[PDB]
Amino acid sequence: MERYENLFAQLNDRREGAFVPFVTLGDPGIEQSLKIIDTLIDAGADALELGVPFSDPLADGPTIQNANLRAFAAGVTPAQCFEMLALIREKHPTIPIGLLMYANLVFNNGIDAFYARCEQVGVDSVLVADVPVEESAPFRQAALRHNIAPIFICPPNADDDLLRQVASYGRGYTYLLSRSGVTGHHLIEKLKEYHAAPALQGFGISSPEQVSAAVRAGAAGAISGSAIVKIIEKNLASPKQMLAELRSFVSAMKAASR
Amino acid sequence: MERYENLFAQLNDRREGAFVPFVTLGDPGIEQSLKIIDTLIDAGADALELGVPFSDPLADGPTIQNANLRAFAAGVTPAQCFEMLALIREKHPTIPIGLLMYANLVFNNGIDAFYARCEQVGVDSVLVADVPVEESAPFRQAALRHNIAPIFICPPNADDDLLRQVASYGRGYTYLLSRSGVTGHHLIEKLKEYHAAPALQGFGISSPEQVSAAVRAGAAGAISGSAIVKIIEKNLASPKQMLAELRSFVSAMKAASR
Amino acid sequence: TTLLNPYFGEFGGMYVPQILMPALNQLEEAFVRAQKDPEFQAQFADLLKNYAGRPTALTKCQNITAGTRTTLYLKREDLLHGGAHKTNQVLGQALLAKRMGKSEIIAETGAGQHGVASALASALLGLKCRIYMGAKDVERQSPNVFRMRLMGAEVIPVHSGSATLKDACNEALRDWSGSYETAHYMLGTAAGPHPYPTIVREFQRMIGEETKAQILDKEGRLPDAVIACVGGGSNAIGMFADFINDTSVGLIGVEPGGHGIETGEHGAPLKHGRVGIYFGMKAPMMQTADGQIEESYSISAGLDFPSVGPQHAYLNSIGRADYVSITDDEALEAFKTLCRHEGIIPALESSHALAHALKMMREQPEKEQLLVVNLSGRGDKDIFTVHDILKARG
Amino acid sequence: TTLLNPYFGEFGGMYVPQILMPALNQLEEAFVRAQKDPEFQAQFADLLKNYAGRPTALTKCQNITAGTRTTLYLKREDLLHGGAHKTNQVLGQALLAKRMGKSEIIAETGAGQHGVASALASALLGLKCRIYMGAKDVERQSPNVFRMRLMGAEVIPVHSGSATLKDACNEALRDWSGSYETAHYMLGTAAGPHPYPTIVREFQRMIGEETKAQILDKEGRLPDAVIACVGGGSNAIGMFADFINDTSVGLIGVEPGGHGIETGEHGAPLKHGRVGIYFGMKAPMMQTADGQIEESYSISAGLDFPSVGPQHAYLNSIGRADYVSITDDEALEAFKTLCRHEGIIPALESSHALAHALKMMREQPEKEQLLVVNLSGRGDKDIFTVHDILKARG
Ligand SMILES: O=P(O)(O)OCCNS(=O)(=O)c1ccc2ccccc2c1
Ligand SMILES: O=P(O)(O)OCCNS(=O)(=O)c1ccc2ccccc2c1
Ligand SMILES: *Cc1c(COP(=O)(O)O)cnc(C)c1O
Ligand SMILES: *Cc1c(COP(=O)(O)O)cnc(C)c1O
Ligand code: NA
Ligand code: NA
Repeated sequence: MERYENLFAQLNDRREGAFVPFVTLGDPGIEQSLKIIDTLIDAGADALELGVPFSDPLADGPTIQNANLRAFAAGVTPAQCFEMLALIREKHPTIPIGLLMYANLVFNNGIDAFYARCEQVGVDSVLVADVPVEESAPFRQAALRHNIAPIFICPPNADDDLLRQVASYGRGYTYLLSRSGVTGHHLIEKLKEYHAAPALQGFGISSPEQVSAAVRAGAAGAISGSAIVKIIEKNLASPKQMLAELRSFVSAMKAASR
Repeated sequence: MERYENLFAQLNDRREGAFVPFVTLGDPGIEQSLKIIDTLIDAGADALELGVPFSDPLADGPTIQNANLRAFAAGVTPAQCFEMLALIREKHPTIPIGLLMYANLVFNNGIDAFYARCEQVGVDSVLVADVPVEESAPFRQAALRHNIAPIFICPPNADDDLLRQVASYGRGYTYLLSRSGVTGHHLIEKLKEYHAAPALQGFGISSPEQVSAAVRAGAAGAISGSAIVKIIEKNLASPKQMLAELRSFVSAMKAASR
Repeated sequence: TTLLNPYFGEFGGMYVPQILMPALNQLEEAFVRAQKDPEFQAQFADLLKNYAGRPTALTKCQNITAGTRTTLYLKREDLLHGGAHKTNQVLGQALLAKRMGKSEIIAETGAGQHGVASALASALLGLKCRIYMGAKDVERQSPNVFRMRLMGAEVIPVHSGSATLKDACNEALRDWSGSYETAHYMLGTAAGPHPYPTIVREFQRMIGEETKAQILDKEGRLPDAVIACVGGGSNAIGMFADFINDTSVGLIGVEPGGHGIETGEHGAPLKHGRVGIYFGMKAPMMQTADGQIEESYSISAGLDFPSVGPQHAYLNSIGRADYVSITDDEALEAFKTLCRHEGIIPALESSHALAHALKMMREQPEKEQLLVVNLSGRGDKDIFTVHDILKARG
Repeated sequence: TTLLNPYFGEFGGMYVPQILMPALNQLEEAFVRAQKDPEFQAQFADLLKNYAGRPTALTKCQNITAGTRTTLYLKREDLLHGGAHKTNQVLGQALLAKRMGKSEIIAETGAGQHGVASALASALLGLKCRIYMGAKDVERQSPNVFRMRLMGAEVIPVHSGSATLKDACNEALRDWSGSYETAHYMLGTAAGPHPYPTIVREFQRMIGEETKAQILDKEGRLPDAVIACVGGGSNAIGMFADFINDTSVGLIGVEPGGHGIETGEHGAPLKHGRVGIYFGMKAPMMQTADGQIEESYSISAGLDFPSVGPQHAYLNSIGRADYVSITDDEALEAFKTLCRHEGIIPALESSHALAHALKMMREQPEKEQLLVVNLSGRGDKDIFTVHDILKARG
């Protein structure tokens, strides 16, 4: 949580939104993934959304489905992901790190133990893709006990009741879904009215103009995943070129938030 | 009919039974079949039982099933069979000629017309394999109108009623079945008591001792088919040898009837 | 003589070798006695209900008739145990065999459905079952052959003749003529020598009886016509029987037209064959000008009987029933239509009946008519056949 | 909140992305209203009776139990339209979809049976049906794929993950999360997020209700135990439901043991898996030590669901129901036995249930027991599988 508060406070004083890229840990390999992440940060990423490879990412489109597959082809495990996370944290002390998880990986060795591991590694938030507010209790409680922000999702059709729940239970940032489906304005005002965590718009954000639009609409920033991952997928044969493209894309998206 | 009466009268004066072989007309070919038949006669056959090739001989075992098949392979038709019959009659004026038919071939162009054709060609009797006494009326009537003997079958389990019917309706000779199934003593006395046509035992007769036994039991003679046909089947590649074997077998079977 | 009339007008009879007459006489007597035996009827009803699954549904097909004044119902024999109407009569015949003290069953089969039905009935009732099947049919019906064997039946290929159904029919009779003492010949259709045409009709009669009760319940009146495919005639006579005396009810039998009657490649002996004497009966059949028996062609292996039940030939002659034909393509279209519009995969055999019903509806869309099609069986068995055909056409 | 409890003890729940909650809430409300609607119940009953063929028979199997004190009955879902129990609930779900004003259907399928059932229901009720199937499953189930297409369904191969059932399950949810406005997700078993476990049970409940009425009629008492195979749990809960409050009636669920539990190649998550959270529910499942989801292995493709209905996990936890496993070989033996002794070809899935019943009988031959096995489906579809295996053994 803490790191998000500081980030948004700083970004506000500079009148700019945050640009948060998403990537699957270990895709296409542990070493290359660590380089990709350092490139993303050096290029302007304000925070990171990192996925732990899962066998059945039922909320992700083909692009990320393949990221998980490439990571598995590399033998990337949750334990190795936590090793990567510790290192990333040791290298970058202030950048907020959020994990994109699927319930079974959090529940597997005990929910409380999972968030405890997140805390010791330096993770700031955890978004469990297949855990709606209705089933969130155990997750948000464990998160808070270990100073981890539990990320809640505000869908486009969210009614007043949901908005109020997302506003009171969430921390770090509120995930503002751009649309229904999987990965590949009025609510913003309501969230602010209910003192919800700063909103980050996600899903379908792949161009600089979308980032500027999100900030203009009142969002604190925007998240982009598939657009980032596509760059990795298209440059698998050329590691160096992959980083080059990533840097150019991230710098462009970040510039749009200023 | 006429020819059977004379034959049995003559055979009686010589205290001997009749030996009647069966063969399928046109098996293995028209020419060879005509030679086979002349061989059978020259070797001692007292009468002949001749089958007209039929697509579904449901009362015949494998041996004769194949005789029909070989005849069909030769393109032998009922019309050609009648041409053969006329010739056989023109060559042998006194030998009784009986046809082994299946109902459809008799019914095909009209029952009356079939027996009329039999008469003009010189046939003496007709046995329709799949026509029991119960369905015999039209057949026996047409037969009698054209001086053709309708052959009736006396099965081994024949009750008194059947014996009486076979005795009054039949002519030429009474077919005494050796057993149930398909091709491959007290009744004899009952038949004589009812003035039935002389009995000829058939089915399974393949050795000289069987012929002598039939005559001893009181039968007027014996019919042999498969045994004859097997000789044809085993010597297809050697026409001359086929006739030689046929002559030796027929002469042996006939000698046993004396 | 006999207890019942072996003839339906000029058709029928008992044209079998003399040696088999005692077997037919015994069977007729056992049948007549069984029909008057409350215990036999109770056992048969028990098996039909608790084992086979009777009564079968009478499904109203609303989608397929949309836009017309035709109301179509399908008598669901496809839901009967075994997937076809054949099961009804094999259960009755199996009981008859046991009533006569027989412990063995002999059966003939073409497509293999009757063989499967005979095998399942024999397995259930503890009868030793041996089945005769044409060699060409054994080769083309591997699934059904394996089913028969799984149920303990002995399958015997017949290589004589054309190695098809008629040939299997001959081999069955050859065997029975020498074993009738302990074996019963479970004939597969409403044909052959008396008393089979009669016995098979009576053991399939519940199809029509149920249809009458069901249509009266659902529509309050009898159908304008009941339609059924005719291979040998059992499912058709089964549907027709109880309606014969209801003169307002049309009886329509559908023979397979194959590639088209004019092509000579069909299986419609009743309307396009010639009366002959074979398989123990006098009836119209597929035969050469010389009187040799020919095979029946149809995309549907089950409509391959080269002749037709004597009672159908009779009902036709007196004008009580009408018979028509449906080609391979018309049957295929009806098959595709039922799958897509009602979610029911019909046997290609049954598809012939449906096809004619569809024609009656489509040719006169504004004619108000209540039709019942006997869906003699399901077509899961025909999906490959239909698949291969469709693909070969692009 | 919700109208009904989403949990059965600790199992169940609604673990789906936030975006799908409105879809689940709408479905639950539509279900609850439908259950109180006499018109809905009448329409559903009409379809079950006149289209699907209910009630199904309850067959007493006298031969198979000879020499023992076991009386065995088989609830004949194999005689239901489609050849399996799946048809019952797809008809109810299709009606629910129409009640909600939906015109499209999304379904997942492994062996292909649910896909076929979904397709036939959609064809009948005028719904546009699209089915997701694992690529490896599409390749191995060509027959079922063709059937779905013949019935107008759109079949979509899934190449992600292991390209099997669980993967198809994911793709179904991905699609629905963006189309629930006009499409209904016809889940194939008594699992997944609430309200599916409850809805599927209630739409299969007639199996047990009929069995109770039928056994009371035929035996004058309830069975000592009802036995059913457990893939996802629908046919089992369908049989169990009406007997849950009859404490004297044992409820036995049979999971596939594959090559043997100790080999790790099985499909018995309830007794040998570990509780996890996947496919929208908290339930025992096949998963690695790390929490990655694994596949379920069984000779029977239909028992491939890598998890199990929440209500089964619950009934087990409180000791109301007992669960056991049956290996490939035991199922194969039961399959062969039923074919040969009763003339019924059971689905390999159902053969697992029969196998355990046979074990209960054979292990204690003198124990007097009245057993009912849910014969969830027919095995005509498994003859090749059984054939290939047997031959490879000489
Ligand atoms: O640019 P994209 O590919 O459209 O989206 C990127 C997804 N990454 S993410 O923000 O980590 C992310 C992933 C899946 C989710 C499913 C349900 C709730 C929220 C989610 C958040
Ligand atoms: O020596 P075989 O092969 O046993 O028998 C020879 C058969 N020829 S035959 O006598 O012309 C003959 C053929 C078939 C029959 C069936 C039913 C009634 C009588 C018949 C007479
Ligand atoms: C055997 C069969 C037929 C043909 O025989 P009939 O005796 O004419 O009924 C028709 N439909 C099905 C499904 C069959 O199995
Ligand atoms: C689908 C199927 C099953 C397995 O699923 P449940 O949901 O566990 O019933 C079992 N038997 C048959 C015949 C099936 O088709
Ligand atoms: Na016919
Ligand atoms: Na399972």
